[PDB]
Amino acid sequence: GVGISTGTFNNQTEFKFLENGWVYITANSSRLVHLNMPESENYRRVVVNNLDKTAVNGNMALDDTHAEIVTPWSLVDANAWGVWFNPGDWQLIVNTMSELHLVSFEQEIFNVVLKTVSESATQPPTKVYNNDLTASLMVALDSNNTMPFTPAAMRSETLGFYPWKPTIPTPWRYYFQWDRTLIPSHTGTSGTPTNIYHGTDPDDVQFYTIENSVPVHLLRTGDEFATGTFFFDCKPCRLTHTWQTNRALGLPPFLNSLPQSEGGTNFGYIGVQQDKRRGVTQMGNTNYITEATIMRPAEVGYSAPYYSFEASTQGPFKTPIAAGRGGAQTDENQAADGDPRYAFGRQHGQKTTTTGETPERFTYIAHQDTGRYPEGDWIQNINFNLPVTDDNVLLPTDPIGGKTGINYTNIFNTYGPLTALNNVPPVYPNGQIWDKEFDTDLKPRLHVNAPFVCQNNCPGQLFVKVAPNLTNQYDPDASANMSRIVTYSDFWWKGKLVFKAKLRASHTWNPIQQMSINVDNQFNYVPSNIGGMKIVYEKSQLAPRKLY
Amino acid sequence: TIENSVPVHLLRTGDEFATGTFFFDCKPCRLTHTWQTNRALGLPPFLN
Amino acid sequence: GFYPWKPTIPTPWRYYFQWDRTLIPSHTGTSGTPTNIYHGTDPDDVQFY
Amino acid sequence: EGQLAESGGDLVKPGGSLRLSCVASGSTFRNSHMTWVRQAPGKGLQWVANIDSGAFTTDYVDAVRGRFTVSRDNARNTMYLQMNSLRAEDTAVYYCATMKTSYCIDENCFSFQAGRGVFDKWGQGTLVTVSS
Repeated sequence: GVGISTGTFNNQTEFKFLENGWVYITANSSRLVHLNMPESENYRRVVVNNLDKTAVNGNMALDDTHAEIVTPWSLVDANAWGVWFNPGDWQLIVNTMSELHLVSFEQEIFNVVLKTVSESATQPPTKVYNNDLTASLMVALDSNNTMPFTPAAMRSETLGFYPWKPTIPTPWRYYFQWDRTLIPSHTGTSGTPTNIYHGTDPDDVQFYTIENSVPVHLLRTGDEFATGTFFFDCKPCRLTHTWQTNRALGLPPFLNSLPQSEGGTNFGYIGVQQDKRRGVTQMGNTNYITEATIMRPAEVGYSAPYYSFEASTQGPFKTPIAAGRGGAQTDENQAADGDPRYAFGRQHGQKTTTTGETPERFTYIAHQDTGRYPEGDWIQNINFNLPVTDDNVLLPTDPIGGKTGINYTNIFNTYGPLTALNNVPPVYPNGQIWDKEFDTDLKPRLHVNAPFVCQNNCPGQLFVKVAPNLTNQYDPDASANMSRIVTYSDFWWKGKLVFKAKLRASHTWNPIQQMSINVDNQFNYVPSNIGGMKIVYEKSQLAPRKLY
Repeated sequence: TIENSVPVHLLRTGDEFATGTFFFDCKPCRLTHTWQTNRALGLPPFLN
Repeated sequence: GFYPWKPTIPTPWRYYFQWDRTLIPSHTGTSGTPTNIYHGTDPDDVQFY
Repeated sequence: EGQLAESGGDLVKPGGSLRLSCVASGSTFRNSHMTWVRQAPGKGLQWVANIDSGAFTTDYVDAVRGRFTVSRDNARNTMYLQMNSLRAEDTAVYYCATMKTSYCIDENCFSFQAGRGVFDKWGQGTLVTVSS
């Protein structure tokens, strides 16, 4: 009815301990979602153009041109880590768990409130918020995944991370195909390169509408909604990082001269001269056996062009990389291609009392040492004469194509049948939890955005929209915008997300890295005197595991 | 050589040859194409 | 040993321990000293078995 | 629709300095290539300078090179022209205008391409003179 609630708030996290070291983690989230009525009931096809910015020669990387269908619906997206876990729960998970399985997800909407704003014509303006006991909220669940998948975490548009702060949904839109060509240039390039928006290819047009593709429930103030329980099939994630690179794989060389005194400079010596040694190498014409030349079972990580932009039907896009940079842990200023950089606002981690439009940003320096250090790379001739002469070695200090600032590493690629790499580690709080596998015939090995990728399917996107509340003067043959009573809605969204984890075992003598509250970061996990709150980022793969 | 690996059947004017039904184990083929490039994956940017 | 009639020995056991090492490559005739430094051990990867 | 509005033009002593302003109305200023042009009395239209939407690059004519400095403030939604080292030749009416960055191919404009050399909208203008 009207005065009877249709659900209960719940934001607790439960750890149910099972047999054989497994833990059933139940993350409950509950939010108060506020939704204004849409700008216009009509779907729009909007072409966004930034031809002004790109026209400046050498600025092609800043292309934003595209075409998108903008819809009257709003998306309720909970695909982010911060929605489910507070820093303490994440601390427990990372410090104690070794692997994380995604099990199930269900969500529901209850306690729907619809209100109308009546503004008086009094000389001093005033407005009063009445209820509307008959207005409806349209809720559509795309259980069949008939609509384009649009994860909001990539735009920091998921629900809030604070249970006590109301959150808003995101207006839904999806890309409409377009043809666009942009020939790159540089500062000082003469003339105007070909920079053109070509329209649309009819063979690719796709105009989706929620009304035609999904059943839409109408929820009055006394109604409820529940999506039911979906079950994932994603592969297990590891909360452990690998440190062994190719140089640390296998049996080290026996030391014939061990050190005899403590001290940093009292090194040990192998003894056998490098050309008189034993072992196996992939160098069929060289007698030298060294740690750099000795055969290894396979290659850890791979090299790829960094900051490479490739163009296609829709224009240029950065080539993604599956691993971070090398040595970034020693110097953050060297954090570069491959280390995801998250920007977010006051709903998703930034201090809630901050003023201004500037967002809060952080670069994630993954622990795993699967990355590369392109400055230490080099190529040398097949003859392998040592020391290598100038003409027989290509170095990162060598110009390629006549450019002083570009070297061979910028275009080098070593992905091969021997390559081995790890999945992207979870990013708290702003990291995405799951993502949809592509419908291509050959599917990518991993996604750079989510640790869980969806083999068959995973939960349909949930859409909400304030049903139109017409005035008596409605005339559908009028070309003007529909006349609607100012109406908004507030409804409680509750979700339950179920993981399964294994509790880690101490394999080694020494202790391992752990997350701990300390004097330097103490105040990031408590409110300020004026209620300000922030959710700083936390690393997720502290414990090390042996690669080989 | 065919003569050393396969049984060769001799068919006169009144004989016939049949292979017997063979069955395939291949993957399905899509009669549809994908238009989205890297520039058209995911949630577009909100237009203020 | 590969010979049944010859006695053999076992190999002394040793295993890699994490270390950080930077070595900028150079060529015969590269001016000065390329950076060649042993950086130590990152605490995040210590594993003493 | 919104329009531009110039201000700051006036007689000033030769060799001095001044600062012309061009207020912009409408949401397109942050997205538009801005330009300054000047017209001496009864003379031909003379380009002064241009600056892109993001202040990434600036261009001037040799006649004002090293003397004029164009700048913009999206927070103030305005453009400015610092006319330092004023010279007798600066006496003219100065306008701020918008350079058309996109030109549509089909007459109904289902396809667009970048270009330069056409000014879409013009401001009111301000008169500047250089004399004692």
